[PDB]
Amino acid sequence: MEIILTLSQGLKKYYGKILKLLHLTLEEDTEGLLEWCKRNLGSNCDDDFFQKRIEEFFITGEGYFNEVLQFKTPFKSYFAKGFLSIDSGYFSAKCYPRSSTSGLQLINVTQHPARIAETPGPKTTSLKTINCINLRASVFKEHREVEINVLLPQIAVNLSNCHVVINSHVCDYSLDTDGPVRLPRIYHEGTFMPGTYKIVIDRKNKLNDRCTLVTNCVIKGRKGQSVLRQYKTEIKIGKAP
Amino acid sequence: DIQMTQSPAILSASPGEKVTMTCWASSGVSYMHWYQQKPGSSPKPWIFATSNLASGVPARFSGSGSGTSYSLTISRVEAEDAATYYCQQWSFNPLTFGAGTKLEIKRTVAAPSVFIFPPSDEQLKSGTAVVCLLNNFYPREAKVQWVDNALQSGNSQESVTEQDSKDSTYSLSSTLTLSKADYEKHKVYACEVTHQGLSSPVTKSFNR
Amino acid sequence: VQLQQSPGLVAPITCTVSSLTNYGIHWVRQPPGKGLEWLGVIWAGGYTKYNSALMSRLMSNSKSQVFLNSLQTDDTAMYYCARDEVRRDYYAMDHWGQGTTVTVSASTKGPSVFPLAPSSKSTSGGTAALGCLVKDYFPEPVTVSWNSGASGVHTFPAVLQSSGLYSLSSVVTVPSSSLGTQTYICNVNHKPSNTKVDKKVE
Ligand SMILES: *[C@@H]1O[C@H](CO)[C@@H](O[C@@H]2O[C@H](CO)[C@@H](O)[C@H](O)[C@H]2NC(C)=O)[C@H](O)[C@H]1NC(C)=O
Ligand SMILES: *[C@@H]1O[C@H](CO)[C@@H](O[C@@H]2O[C@H](CO)[C@@H](O)[C@H](O)[C@H]2NC(C)=O)[C@H](O)[C@H]1NC(C)=O
Repeated sequence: MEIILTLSQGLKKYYGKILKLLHLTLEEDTEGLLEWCKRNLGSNCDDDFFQKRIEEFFITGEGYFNEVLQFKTPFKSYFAKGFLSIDSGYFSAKCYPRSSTSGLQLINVTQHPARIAETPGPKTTSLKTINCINLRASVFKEHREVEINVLLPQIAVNLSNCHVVINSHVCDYSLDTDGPVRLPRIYHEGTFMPGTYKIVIDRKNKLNDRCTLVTNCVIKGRKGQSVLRQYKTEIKIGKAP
Repeated sequence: DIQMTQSPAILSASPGEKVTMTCWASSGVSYMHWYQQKPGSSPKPWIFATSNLASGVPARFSGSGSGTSYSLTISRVEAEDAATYYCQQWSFNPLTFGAGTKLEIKRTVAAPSVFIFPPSDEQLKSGTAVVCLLNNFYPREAKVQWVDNALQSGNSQESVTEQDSKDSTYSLSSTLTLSKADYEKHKVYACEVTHQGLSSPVTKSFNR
Repeated sequence: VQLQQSPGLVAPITCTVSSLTNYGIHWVRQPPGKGLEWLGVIWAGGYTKYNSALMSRLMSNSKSQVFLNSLQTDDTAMYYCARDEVRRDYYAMDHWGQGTTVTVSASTKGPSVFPLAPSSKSTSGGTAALGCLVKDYFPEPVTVSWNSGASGVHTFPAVLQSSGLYSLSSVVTVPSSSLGTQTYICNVNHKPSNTKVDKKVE
């Protein structure tokens, strides 16, 4: 009726809850974590604790830090810096602590802007068409890899039948889940998401043959002009021919 | 609530033999740990996380198993390994122990040395009033019978040592108490010892 | 470094350790009959977890010290202090104190100590028995040592007499011509009455 969690099991559930708060996973497993916290960490593990840990890691990052994401100028092995491997067992993520520049990498979004007007556009869109204000397409034919740097993280780019690795200045991780690309979201006086991320796709695999990305390409717009435009698109990566 | 059943409860092995004992859980567990307790003193940790020996534990000990079923094995039985061994498991919350396994050394038969002690004068001077000792014998089973060629059934309290750590023998004391002027109503006192280590029943006695 | 606990009597407890700021401390009992019941743990931060069978009737440092209602006779036991070593496998209580025997019962008697005088048969030349008889003690056990530690010592289990008082005997094998030279004194300690008796054996 009751379950006791080991060091590794509790750490992975801790990481899973942190990942759920980052809005990277849709599920978590948090059974035995209260006692795992009160047994190893010594403090309560409510939503306030986690929010503060996320805040301190991704912002106000100042000095060394242990695997539990606690800083200070069992768990008494504080390492220098560079990265953290947030692995829950079901989903792994390579997260980067704050650097002097993370601040301006980070857009706010707590209040999204207006829906930009709509324009009729083609959905039969191949990869070499790059006239977006929101997109950027790079092809490395030398390593047969496709990188899709995005410049507007708020516009969503839902993948389909695809297996990608997305890079960013906050956290790099791999996605195979079909649907919207899941981006980290930090809460500190509001919701902060990264300014831009890159999506690398290995063409020379066999895993992304039937990969299709559906997004909203933004094109520039008288009587006041300056209208922003939006049109749906089906970007295919199919290396069939 | 999660009952741990260890088998066998009692086992003997000749020196240098390989032994194994099991611990069974009503529900599956991640790992099993085992503690060694030797009679009349504090328990000692012996094997933890299924198969890791605690420091100081000789390499003749090993543990194994998975799920519900775990084992402890001794490649060479040693005299110091007579003792009770207890399993306990993780992932309970009501943490629970097994009942223990008492490991005896099945050594050679050894006949008891027999000694008799009259009461001390300070005992005679109290309102209350002889001890027969059998020392360093094997096996444990012995018969001590007590007076003027007679014997009473009531009284005659028995006490037995645990198996010795070094030689694996037993010792036994029998005490006849509660005889004030009764001690003084008889003259010759004797204890008769029967044991499978003795050719004939051995009697030890004194006069006064 | 090993841990050491404070014997007693209660009606129908302290563990001395040698850091409370780093380690959880556990309680263990043994009901007479070699059994075992898990009772609880206090972690370094002070949070508690209890066995539900105790019905929340029971536990709470600055100088390395650990501190312990409606007591029943089923709770008579040897009590052990113990501590968790955290790793990738938990629990693993590796150091245990010696324990304190608790009897649930209003009587007390210090023991009487009587000599067991030698003089038996001598096989080959180094055979002799000697002893002390420790009687009348109703409380938690007595400890016996020989010559302040000076081998050959066998200390019998205590027996409950029909009076409700315990008695036991302790013996040692020695030669005998030298028995009269190096001299023999048995050292008997009963904590529940503060009784220490050292008895020369004739
Ligand atoms: C993100 O932008 C908004 C712009 O409206 C900033 O203003 C916050 O607005 C919310 C909702 O009205 C208030 O609850 C906050 O108190 C506002 N912040 C202030 C006044 O400093 C918001 O601050 C920006 N996010 C951050 C983290 O600064
Ligand atoms: C990517 O997936 C999201 C999630 O379904 C889509 O967002 C939905 O868009 C429709 C159209 O306006 C809304 O009615 C829904 O309410 C949205 N979902 C939610 C949960 O609110 C998004 O449209 C998809 N991307 C593209 C390019 O179609």
